[PDB]
Amino acid sequence: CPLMVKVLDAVRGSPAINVAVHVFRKAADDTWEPFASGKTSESGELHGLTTEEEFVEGIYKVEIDTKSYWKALGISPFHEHAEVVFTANDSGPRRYTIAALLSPYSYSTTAVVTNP
Amino acid sequence: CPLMVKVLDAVRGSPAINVAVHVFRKAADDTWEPFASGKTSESGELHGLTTEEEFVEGIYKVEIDTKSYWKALGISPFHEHAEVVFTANDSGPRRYTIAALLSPYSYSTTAVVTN
Amino acid sequence: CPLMVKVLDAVRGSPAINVAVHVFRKAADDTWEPFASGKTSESGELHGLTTEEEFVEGIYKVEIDTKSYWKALGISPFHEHAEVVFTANDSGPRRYTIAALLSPYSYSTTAVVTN
Amino acid sequence: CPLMVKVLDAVRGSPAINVAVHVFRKAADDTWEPFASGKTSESGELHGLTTEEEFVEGIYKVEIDTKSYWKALGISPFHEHAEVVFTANDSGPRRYTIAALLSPYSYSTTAVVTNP
Ligand code: NA
Ligand code: NA
Ligand code: NA
Ligand code: NA
Repeated sequence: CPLMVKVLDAVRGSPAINVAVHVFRKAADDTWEPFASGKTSESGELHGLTTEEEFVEGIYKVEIDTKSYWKALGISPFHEHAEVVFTANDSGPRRYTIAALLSPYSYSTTAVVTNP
Repeated sequence: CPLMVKVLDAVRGSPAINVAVHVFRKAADDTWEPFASGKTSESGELHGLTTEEEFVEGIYKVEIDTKSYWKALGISPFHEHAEVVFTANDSGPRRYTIAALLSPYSYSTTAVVTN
Repeated sequence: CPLMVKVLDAVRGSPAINVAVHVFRKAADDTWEPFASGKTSESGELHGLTTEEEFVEGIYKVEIDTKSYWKALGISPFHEHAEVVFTANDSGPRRYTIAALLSPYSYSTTAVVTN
Repeated sequence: CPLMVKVLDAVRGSPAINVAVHVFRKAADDTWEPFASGKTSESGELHGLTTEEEFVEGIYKVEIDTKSYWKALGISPFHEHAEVVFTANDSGPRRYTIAALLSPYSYSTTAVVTNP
């Protein structure tokens, strides 16, 4: 699988478990088409979103449902979600890890891109 | 003005100058309606986007044009833009600063909400 | 003043107020000599630590007492303190802002160096 | 091994390879005693620093040699090193991952602490 998402909780010093993630791909008409979705495991990782065949060139949006995460923990956070928007596979297939580090009023996101 | 945006460059250790910033408000039909826009100053700041009267409760999106920033510096970046989506909440008097710290393959964003 | 320190709280979305900050300068024998100190203001800022005359080239350490900050808020943190170690370099006129963004198990620090 | 260090490069979107790391432990006389050292692999990870037996309670400092990393890449960075200082194992043995995300003028560090 060429797309993985990893989420950490900066309050607890732990993986962020059970975080919902929705991936979209920009369609020819400029709308965001649902592409794939899942939730993070006990390790804070989400594997198996897509395949080499399916993950073609395009502009992708990874929406990490941070508010739903903090609210399921009984906490009122600032952001609705974290949105990570990027062009993928434009120089041929790559493997993408999208990492996010969450706090109630702040987040960071990093991409690790490797060539198989 | 209840909304300020501040952008920093983690590669050069500087304000991120002349970055385009677009603010949108979510409409009743779930589309994003243009609300305010500008370019960051020499201090990396964008002041004067809105007023207390106009900045009512609702869901807002701040889009920071990071890709153009990096390309103007001759650097290849990962993201198309950085997006910050939040609800404005009246809960007594409030000022919102949306801060962003930019690297080519990473960004951080923080909200500083004060009275 | 060529050195300012700014501290933000990522849990509350606020300046980090009343945080103790200690600055040290590396001596010829490789020990850390006290240089300047203070507590962050209501804006999370600490101004007036030094002067252009005193802030000569050399290696400096800024220690931010994060542990006491979190404990005063009734929160259990990971780090003893946050440490920022850098060389001051004359290279024309320079102002250094050391910014820190605090969470219980994580922190970020950035240097904004301007003329 | 109960102590692991992971380093990413935010400029390249890659693991930070060949980063030197020195760990110290505060001694009874309040000095920093050398405890362990190593360098990050091709994955950006440093394994095998210590053992359960050796990694007793204490105050530890993990020094990540960021300037040496950026200078080996021909880049002039701001910081000398990143220093991560923490009390370990005070409620019994834990596993610690110290992560760092590097840019020339900025870094972040996060701890992930798990109970085996
Ligand atoms: Na192409
Ligand atoms: Na632009
Ligand atoms: Na204190
Ligand atoms: Na104990």
